[PDB]
Amino acid sequence: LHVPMVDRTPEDDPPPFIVAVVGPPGTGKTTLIRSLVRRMTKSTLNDIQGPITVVSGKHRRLTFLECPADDLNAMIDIAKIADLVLLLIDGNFGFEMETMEFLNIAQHHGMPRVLGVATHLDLFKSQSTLRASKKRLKHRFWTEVYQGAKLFYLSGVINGRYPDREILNLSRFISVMKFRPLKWRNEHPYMLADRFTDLTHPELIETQGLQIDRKVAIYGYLHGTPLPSAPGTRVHIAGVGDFSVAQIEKLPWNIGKLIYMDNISPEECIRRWRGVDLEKFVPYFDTFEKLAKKWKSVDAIKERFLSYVRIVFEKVPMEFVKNFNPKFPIVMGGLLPTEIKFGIVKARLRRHRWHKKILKTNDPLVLSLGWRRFQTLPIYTTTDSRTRTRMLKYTPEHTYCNAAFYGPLCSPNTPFCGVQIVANSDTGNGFRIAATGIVEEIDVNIEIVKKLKLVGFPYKIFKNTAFIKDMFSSAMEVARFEGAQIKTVSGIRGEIKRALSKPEGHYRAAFEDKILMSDIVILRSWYPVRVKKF
Amino acid sequence: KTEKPKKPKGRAYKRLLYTRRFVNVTLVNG
Amino acid sequence: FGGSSHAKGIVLEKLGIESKQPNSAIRKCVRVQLIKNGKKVTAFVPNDGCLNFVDENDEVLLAGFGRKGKAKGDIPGVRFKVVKVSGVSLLALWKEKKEKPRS
Amino acid sequence: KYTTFQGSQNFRLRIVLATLSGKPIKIEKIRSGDLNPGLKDYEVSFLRLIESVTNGSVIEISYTGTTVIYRPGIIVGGASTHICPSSKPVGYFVEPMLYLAPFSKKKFSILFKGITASHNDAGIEAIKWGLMPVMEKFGVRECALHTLKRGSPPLGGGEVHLVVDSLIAQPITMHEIDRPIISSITGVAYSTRVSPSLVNRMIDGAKKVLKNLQCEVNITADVWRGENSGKSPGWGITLVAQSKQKGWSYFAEDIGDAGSIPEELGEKVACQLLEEISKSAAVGRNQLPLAIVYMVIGKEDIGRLRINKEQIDERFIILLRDIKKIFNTEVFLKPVDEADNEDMIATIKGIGFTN
RNA sequence: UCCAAGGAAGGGCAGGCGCUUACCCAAUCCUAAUUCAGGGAGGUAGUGACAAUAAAUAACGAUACAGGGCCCAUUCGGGUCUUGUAAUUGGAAUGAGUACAAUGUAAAUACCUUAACGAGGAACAAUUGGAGUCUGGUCAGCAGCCGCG
Repeated sequence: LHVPMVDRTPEDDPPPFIVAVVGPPGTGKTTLIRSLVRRMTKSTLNDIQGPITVVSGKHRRLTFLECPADDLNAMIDIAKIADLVLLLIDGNFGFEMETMEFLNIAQHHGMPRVLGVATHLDLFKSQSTLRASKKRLKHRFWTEVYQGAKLFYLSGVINGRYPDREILNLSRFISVMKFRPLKWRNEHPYMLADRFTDLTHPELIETQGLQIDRKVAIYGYLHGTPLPSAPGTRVHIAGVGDFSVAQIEKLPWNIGKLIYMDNISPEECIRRWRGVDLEKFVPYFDTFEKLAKKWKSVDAIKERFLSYVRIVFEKVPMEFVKNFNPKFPIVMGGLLPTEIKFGIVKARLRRHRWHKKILKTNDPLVLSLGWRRFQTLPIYTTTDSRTRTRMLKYTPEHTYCNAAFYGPLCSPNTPFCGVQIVANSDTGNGFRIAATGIVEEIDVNIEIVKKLKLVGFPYKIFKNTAFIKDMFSSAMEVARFEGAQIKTVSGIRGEIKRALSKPEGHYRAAFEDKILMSDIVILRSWYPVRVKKF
Repeated sequence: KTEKPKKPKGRAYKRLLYTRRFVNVTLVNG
Repeated sequence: FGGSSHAKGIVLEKLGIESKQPNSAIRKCVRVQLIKNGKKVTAFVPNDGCLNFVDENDEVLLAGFGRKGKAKGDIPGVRFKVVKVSGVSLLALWKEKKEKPRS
Repeated sequence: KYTTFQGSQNFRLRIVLATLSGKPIKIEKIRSGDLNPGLKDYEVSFLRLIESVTNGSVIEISYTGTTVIYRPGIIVGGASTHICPSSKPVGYFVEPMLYLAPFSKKKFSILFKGITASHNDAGIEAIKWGLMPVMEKFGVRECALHTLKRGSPPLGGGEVHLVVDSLIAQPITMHEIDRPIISSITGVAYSTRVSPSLVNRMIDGAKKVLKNLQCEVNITADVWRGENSGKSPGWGITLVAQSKQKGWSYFAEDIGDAGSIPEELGEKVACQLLEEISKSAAVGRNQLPLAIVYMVIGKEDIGRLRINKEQIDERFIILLRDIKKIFNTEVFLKPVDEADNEDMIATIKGIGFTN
């Protein structure tokens, strides 16, 4: 409530409205984009150099964003931060099982003001049956998904697209209807990059090598909480890693001064102002005689009773200089203590919708924790008696496990996103979803119960007087373990009486019932061996 | 969702009971 | 309720029950404070699981038991149930007909 | 390892400042000019008390003890029992974990053993009724100090149990601009191995002092004899003032050495209680470092605290310099508009979780 | 409201949400600088479970091994045995949907017609439910012997 409340007041016209046009790359999104800026700038601009600042009135500034479905990371990255998702559809999607999984991504990141727009339906259909198909796709989304949504139907009038009332209806819905707040995004200061400049500290032999990082000066406008609150703080760059800011800049007898001037002793602060160790809890007082004489009278206490930024970096290093490009949009993240630190963390999980595989402990996963994403080996476990007694190596339809693994440690227990990577030539989206839930709880230095089974088959049994034909082969092991308590698969207690000088599996052992020949004498509580670290 | 229902719908669902009742009531009235 | 048929509240904590059939497993209750009133009332979750699903601190919807108060079986003293957490209509999440939002 | 501190000054402070922040620090040059350089016995056992409740914490100390590298872990806690040395009472060791109590993953159920009082550290009633009602103003609803036995120096023989039940994620916002009105004054006069009349000797000394006031004077006599009294004879007194409107307290304490006059002790703790009222605005001067810790660690919000110029001393200034070396936090002060007195307002933004 | 600093200009007005409006003077009449053409007159298109209409999801044969088959009385028991398990298998069939041409023609669209395609169960993909003394899985807690959910 308060974390959404701090966002509404300082933000005005120079912080723009976040616009993310996200759809399939096969469609002509660019015509609708340049049509949208034909509504903004007078009638005459149809060139794309985005992202860039477009000044349109004092009401709202609007910066427009785009990303293809062929890029994998920004498919994650734009979803948690967008105030507006504009989905354009073709007339042949809806049970396309490989290129529509981003809907679940926007679900798990949280739904902003989102849009469905149908334009290639004009290019595909030419009969009266499209009116039923429009309503059917409306029964698919978003009206199935969220109540109060609108489906926009527009013309295929490719280059040469209208300036007329339809773009004023789209921009009517964009300009009038505003967003809904997000919990942990507003808990952090985050800045999208707008202008990207590079300074090299002019030419020297130290300005280039195998390892040389230069002075990257980056610029833009702020969103969320104000980022200048502490200099030299930590930061995350998505896809590259964690860093700290080199220098932060922003372009939109006084005792309180005497405290934090550290070149002055505190006796000089008191002495210039008026007129040692806190390990002693009892405060200072005067002498018993002076305080007694002064407090002969008690009169003296008788009333006591009844935004633009200019940001400096000495990063990135040399290898990402070769990774320069026209800017596919990168937002800046924010690192925090009790989240920057590492630890074993336990997460609660469930299975993806329209998902067709099992999820094993041994197949590493990409994990979206806030602004972070880590490939990590997902070790599973379950309880069956309000405590851990077993573990599982894969994820069936039967139950759904809880994950325990060494990752980064995060106390506030953020929501969870577990994505399995596919290549850019397998299905059609940058990732395929494995599991989702919340970070359950924080637990380091914990140990998993890994129990196993020892096989012993009974054949002719009495209660206290019994032999097994084959469960062991050594009398010394049984002699070491005669003090233990042996079990049976139906739950019959027992203990080893003695190996009785027979290293053959025959040995005297007691039970509290005669063991069934359909039952098996077993042993549990086995070795808990270590976590996979990665 | 369950793949259990295979049983008829409507008229064929109405068809099966009258065939059953013709077997049932004939031995019942005898 | 104030005589009403439904009300909207927020989970503050999640309790624990147990069962007898087919084994002993937790059957789940909670404590939900009314938004309009501030009264915190016990509520039951009729399903298997769904302790996984609901949460602490979520804004939920409440309904009756269809017996004019009057706790159903061996559940001592609960008069209400949850049908919609976050307005998502639990049964939709029960098969997989819906996916839970950001919070 | 990076944030460098000097000397043995504010030793319990610098450990807790690193622990709650999760930041690695360094403390060096500890008694380097002294004949016994480095850590003392209680400072070693202080970090033994740190290791008993935390997880993932790394402590590296030089061989002479003059240089300590502290790297903190998570706060877990639980149930345990610690032995305190003869150098410091248990009130030296209650004081740091009061900062650490609500932020624990499991509750603090800790039994202390040894001496329970001194001339320099805090007393039990100064903990029970001087510092515990102060944290109750911040939402710490359930806290309990169970004194099983009293421990008198040199021998001690006392047992006290800390029970903390309220666990919160941040304290609530302070709102304190008016100087509260004291309604009544109470106190606890206690003794070990000796007469109840010696308690009455402390009673008559303060009632010689505080009969002039128009508030109630009701001092509780706390006599102990048996195995529950420890091993040494001795006595002390803590006299607490009450603001029953909101729950504000002001207290004074000292213990009695052998052969001393207990009437002068009752006179002194009464007049020190009067003097502290004249020096305070909202909290006591020793209640003040309890509070200022709870200012920064709270949620991201602006609060207000009335303070006095008499609370402004060298202990206070170094208290503000320690937080900025950890949390980079600046305290912003505005004077009061009142002309009757010369107070000012302590305005501190809580950190929330901001890096 | 603008300002070159002189002056100039408009009347506090619709409309939307809170509880997307396109086309034609072919009709009727009116006007005409009138056999021409126009008509913020007029005519056509968009909009949908609070209701609600008609009815599609399979039809008919075939053979072969086969029967402890059903009903009622929770019962103690009695009555009635024309029954299914198999793509064994076979030809029908219609139209959901795909499409020239014509009609209509505000210029004009839909509507009413129809050459040419479209079934052997993955079909050309219907439920919300209700019960269940069925089938499976190591747990208060316990030994001397047998067992609990």
